[PDB]
Amino acid sequence: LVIPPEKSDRSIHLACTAGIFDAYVPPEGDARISTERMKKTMASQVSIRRIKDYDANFKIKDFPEKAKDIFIEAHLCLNNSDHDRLHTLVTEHCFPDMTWDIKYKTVRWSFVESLEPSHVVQVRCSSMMNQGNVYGQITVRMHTRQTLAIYDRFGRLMYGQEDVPKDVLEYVVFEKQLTNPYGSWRMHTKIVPPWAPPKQPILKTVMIPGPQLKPEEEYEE
Amino acid sequence: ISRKWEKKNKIVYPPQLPGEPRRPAEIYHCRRQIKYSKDKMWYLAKLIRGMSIDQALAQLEFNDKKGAKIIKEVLLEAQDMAVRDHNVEFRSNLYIAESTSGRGQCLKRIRYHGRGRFGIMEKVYCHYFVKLVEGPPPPPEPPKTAVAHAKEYIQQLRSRTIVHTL
Amino acid sequence: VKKGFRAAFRFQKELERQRLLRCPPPPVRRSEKPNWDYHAEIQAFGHRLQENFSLDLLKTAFVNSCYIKSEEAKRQQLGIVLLNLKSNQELSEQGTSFSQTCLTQFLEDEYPDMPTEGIKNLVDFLTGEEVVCHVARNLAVEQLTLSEEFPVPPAVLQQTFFAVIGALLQSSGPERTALFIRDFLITQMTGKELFEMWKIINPMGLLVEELKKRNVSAPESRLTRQSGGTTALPLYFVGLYCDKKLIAEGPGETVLVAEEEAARVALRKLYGFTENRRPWNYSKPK
Amino acid sequence: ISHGRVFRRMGLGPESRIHLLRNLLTGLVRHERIEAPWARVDEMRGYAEKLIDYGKLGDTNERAMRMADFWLTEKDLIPKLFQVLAPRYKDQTGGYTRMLQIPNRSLDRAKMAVIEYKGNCLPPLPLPRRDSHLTLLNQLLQGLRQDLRQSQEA
Amino acid sequence: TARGTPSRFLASVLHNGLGRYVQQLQRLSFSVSRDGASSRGAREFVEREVIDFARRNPGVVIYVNSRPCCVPRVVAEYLNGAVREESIHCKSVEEISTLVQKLADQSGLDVIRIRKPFHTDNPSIQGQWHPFTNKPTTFRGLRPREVQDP
Amino acid sequence: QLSPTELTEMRNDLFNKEKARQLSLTPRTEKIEVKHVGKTDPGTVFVMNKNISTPYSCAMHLSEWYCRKSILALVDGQPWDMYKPLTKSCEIKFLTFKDCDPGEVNKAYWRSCAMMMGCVIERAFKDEYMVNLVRAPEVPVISGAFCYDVVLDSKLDEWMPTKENLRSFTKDAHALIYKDLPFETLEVEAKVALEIFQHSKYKVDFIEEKASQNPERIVKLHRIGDFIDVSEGPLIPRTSICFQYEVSAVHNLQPTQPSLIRRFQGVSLPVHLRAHFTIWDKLLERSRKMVTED
Amino acid sequence: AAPKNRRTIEVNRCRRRNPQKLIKVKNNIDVCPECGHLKQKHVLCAYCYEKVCKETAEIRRQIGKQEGGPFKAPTIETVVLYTGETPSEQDQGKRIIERDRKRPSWFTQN
Amino acid sequence: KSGTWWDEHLSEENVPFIKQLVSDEDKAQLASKLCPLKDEPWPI
Ligand SMILES: [Mg+2]
Ligand SMILES: [Mg+2]
Ligand SMILES: [Zn+2]
Repeated sequence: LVIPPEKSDRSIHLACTAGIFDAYVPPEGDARISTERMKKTMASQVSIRRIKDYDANFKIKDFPEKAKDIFIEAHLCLNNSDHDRLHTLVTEHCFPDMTWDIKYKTVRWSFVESLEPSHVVQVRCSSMMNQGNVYGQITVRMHTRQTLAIYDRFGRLMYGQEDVPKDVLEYVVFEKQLTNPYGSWRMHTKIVPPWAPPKQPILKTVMIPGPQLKPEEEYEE
Repeated sequence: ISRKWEKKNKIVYPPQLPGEPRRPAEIYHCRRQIKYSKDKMWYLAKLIRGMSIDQALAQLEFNDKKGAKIIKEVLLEAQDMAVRDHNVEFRSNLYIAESTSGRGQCLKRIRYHGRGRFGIMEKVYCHYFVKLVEGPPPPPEPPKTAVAHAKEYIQQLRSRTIVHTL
Repeated sequence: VKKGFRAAFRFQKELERQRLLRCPPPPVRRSEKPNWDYHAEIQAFGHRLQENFSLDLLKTAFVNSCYIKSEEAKRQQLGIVLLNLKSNQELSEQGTSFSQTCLTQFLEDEYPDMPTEGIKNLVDFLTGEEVVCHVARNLAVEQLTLSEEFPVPPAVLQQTFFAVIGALLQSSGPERTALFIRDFLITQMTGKELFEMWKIINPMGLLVEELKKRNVSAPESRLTRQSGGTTALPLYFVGLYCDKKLIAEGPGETVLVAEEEAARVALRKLYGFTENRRPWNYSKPK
Repeated sequence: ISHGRVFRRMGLGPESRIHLLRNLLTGLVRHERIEAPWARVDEMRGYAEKLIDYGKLGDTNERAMRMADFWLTEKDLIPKLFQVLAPRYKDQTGGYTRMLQIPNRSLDRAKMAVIEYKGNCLPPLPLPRRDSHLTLLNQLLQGLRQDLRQSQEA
Repeated sequence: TARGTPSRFLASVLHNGLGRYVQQLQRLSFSVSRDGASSRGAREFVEREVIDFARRNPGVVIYVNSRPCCVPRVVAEYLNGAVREESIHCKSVEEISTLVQKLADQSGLDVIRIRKPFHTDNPSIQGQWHPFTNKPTTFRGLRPREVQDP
Repeated sequence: QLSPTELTEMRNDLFNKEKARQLSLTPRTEKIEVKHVGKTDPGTVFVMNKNISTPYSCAMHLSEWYCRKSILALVDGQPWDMYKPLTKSCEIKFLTFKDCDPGEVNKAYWRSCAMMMGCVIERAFKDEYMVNLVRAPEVPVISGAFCYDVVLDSKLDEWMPTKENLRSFTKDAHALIYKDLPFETLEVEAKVALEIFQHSKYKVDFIEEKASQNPERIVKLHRIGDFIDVSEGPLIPRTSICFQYEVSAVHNLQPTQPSLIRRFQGVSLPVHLRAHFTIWDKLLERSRKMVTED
Repeated sequence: AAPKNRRTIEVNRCRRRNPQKLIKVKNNIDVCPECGHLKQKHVLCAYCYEKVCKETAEIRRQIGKQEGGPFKAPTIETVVLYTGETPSEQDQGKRIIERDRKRPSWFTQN
Repeated sequence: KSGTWWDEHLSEENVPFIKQLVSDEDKAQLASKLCPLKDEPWPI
């Protein structure tokens, strides 16, 4: 399945990339705050220009408000499994990660408040004409309070709590297809900082099995 | 053919209420087109009904029938699937709720007889179905005691009316 | 594949019957189903009962508080006063009181020897949820009842039924209402025994007190008949004797059971609830 | 009726039975541990015990040599019997072999047994071991034993 | 047959007729096609018969619904909750009148086997028979071959 | 003072109250990592819930065989009840009656059988007579019988139990076994234990001794059904482990001048080590002899 | 002799589901203390026995290399020596089969 | 629930001891009955 038939004039039309062009590493201790700066900004300004080229009426100031709307509405589709609307809000790279693990689970998610306004941390563009397509990725930082309660196939509470809101600091990356006349801005992926605090524990206990040794084999620590 | 047994692990129940009793997990697994007789397979499926997952596995490991190895193979992958994909906490906290065999798609072959005569030989296949329910195995029914019979007999005497009159 | 359409259609109808039987649909209010005109249904309700109800009062009798509070919640949710709907609380109280006093008068006149405790228990049974709900359901009261929840809760149904009695009381008066209570509540005693409606404990103790009130000697228990004494199916007839005169006799599977049953038989004779007592007179009052 | 019939009916008859048993015994002397159907190992175990007694007579005993020549189809094993196996059991009067039941054979579910000459150089079989003397039951009996011995000396 | 079908005892709805008689038929729902030939007799019944039938039975709410249908039907509902659907396909106006009048007189109970052609809650007025009803008593209630004062 | 029935209701309420308190200390569902160090299933790690998950829950993750055969747990080299919640990330091993050295398991079963005797003795005498529980002396298993020192009413100072009476106690013990009651454990501070056992003088003195031994003055409490007592160490999971159980003899300890302490004695074997009728009778005979703890 | 009538499923169920025909539950299954796998009380553990056989096979292949042909059985005793060990005083005069692995713990030197 | 026999759980040391113990009691029991007439016999 990796490649379609050979020597075929028709090719697969991809609408997104598989990864981030230049991964934005957030400064350590950014949660606490809740020369190189110019160099990164200049790279953003250059890339912003090629974004305003294809779409003249683009405003960086308006995006963080739009980014929040896309983010909230995308997560609300998970509550009612509105996959048809979700594809318009997220890319093909994000859609599997969001829905695959909850196919037979009930997700109750809600947006409570936004602690800090969203800030466009980085803006970058792809290499011109990868295969005739140019993409624009805008990394955004979100600090908001959310509530999540996941239930299993049998309606039993599996993760989180349904009424206790907790703080979330996550840098959502968006991506748009500039060349496409009908392309739009769509949640592309998420940056997980290495210093990010560990997620809340699950409810059930788990056992990690040891090595399954054949008779000839012997157990070595 | 029908493949309804595999679609029963896709039923998503609504979230339970705070005061409702915790619903036991139910796992449906089956193996299709086993080269073995359903009549012979029934005895092995009959053996482990109502048993705990660990007791059923022990009984099948020391059985000499060919179906025992196949059923043990099905029970193990069902046990793994229960904890991995169905949110079962303890792998040992499972019991055989249902276990039965079904007829598969079979093939016909010629069996030769003397005097130029023949018979039609069937190459038999079967299915095996198992349902695993979370929780301890339900206790067996205590033998009906003498007190129960005497109570039942007097009950029938007391429900006895004058028939064919006012 | 065979030509034709009729056989397929006929089979589709049966496939829908079996599908429905396997998965019976949740019950819904008769008002939500087709062929329903509330105003027409209200008028027929009175005509069936041969009662000249006031359509204004009768409609209010069916309105319950739960239906009003929920109706307002839906209005607020839709962002939509014109809902000044009067509940049946007032009518229910009037009907409930009248029914209890009316039933107490009917029962006191019929059985003058029953004490107040007995008559109260009979009135409580006749006006209870089980008896009232049974009568209300079989008179189309549930179909006309406006409630928040379906099936109508038993307490709500009982409240609505007595509201209808209150509406009749204002419309036609006490005499006309007394007949309604006689025809639909008093009838519920037709074949039922005294102690099937009035649940008592220790009948012998109650009997001893009654005979003291009547200045009669305490009853002496004696074995009148006996069969199968040593078997698993004995028969005992225990007779209660006052001054060496039989007042009651009762059978039982044991001497204790037979003795207690004899006391109940003695109580039934004392109060006038014997199985062979004069039946209730339902003839038109002269 | 088979009252008092101590020998089994195997192979293609009386001769084939001896040849079947002889092949098992020859393999046992070479390898010192073999696995075979339980009934066949049980029948051969008697011969394996008596072979050592003939080996103890010595290689100069003409009767012992003829017996060994018949029962050992591989002639390199006859020196082993007289010079390796028989000296090893010089200080024993019996119990030269141990026979244990192993899981049923995979193909035909035949009851299986492993037999070996004691004192071999091979990895030891997982012999069945009795419960430790330190268990609850064994400690209660040890006290009972101690008590009785104390009462007898008094 | 009786063994292959259910049965019940003769009974009434809320002791009907004891204090007063209440007609059990509560609602009638007709479905008559405007143009269907099978509904010819049902159309003729709605023009002259249904109006006079309603005057006589003011406790029955009749719902006439004219809609395209190949099989006209009448649905009768009773106070006890029973629902009966009766076809009037190709029936004459006289046949329909007879059917509608039959529905008006029925109680709504299941039309199944009735075990007894009578019912009563007080079958006995003098005391139901028991083995001692006609037996004489004996002095001191002594049993047969029983020595007294031993 | 409180009636006997009310005394249990008070003690159970205090026991239940302290249990609920310790559970609230747990912050949500903290996770501990328990590594399996047994010979079999080597390297198995259990990610369990702190202060809720017990060793029995770890056995449930493995197989039913662990649950049935495991009588006691060895947590970081220390014997640990199967139903005692684990408090930290640690190493865990499971002990059975048939281990090469089941000395610790023998003591646990040996202590538990004595506690079951105390339960029946307290509830066996008529309400008229007063039964005062003293202690469960630690006697070696090789002694032949487990003993439990009890002080009876002054009225029963010349009374010695009859054979039918001894059989009456045994039938009560077997009723406790048939009920299959778990051994619930609670490690509480001396202050909490002293409040539960205030009415009993012997327990107060006994509680004080155990608290003094440990720097933190925490005492181990155990409950079966409605009977609460103080123990010397970890116990077995359930009373259904016992199969053969009989109280053999009641001895009057000397000196009798201060108080007449009556030493009730019994012998028992679990299901896993049940003995033959003939062998069992020989054990009953030796159990009837007086044992002198050393 | 042929069947005079067809046998009903009701009759056949009584024959097939008779307790004699059913599989009996085994009460002699226990856990192996050494490995933890299941075993029967009177039968050796399958897992442990296989482990012993695998080592026995390895040693036998080494014996073959030393013998280097058929009809070459030794006239002296044999001792298996693993890496890091040398012949003892009692191992003198015995053929030494060297195994290129560490001595298994269950295999005790003698 | 698994069946058991007399020396199932006995160790190597206890099997000889139990055999000797029960054997001696049998012999002692038989020897104690060798004088029937001195042990309150029934009327002859
Ligand atoms: Mg031919
Ligand atoms: Mg043969
Ligand atoms: Zn093993």
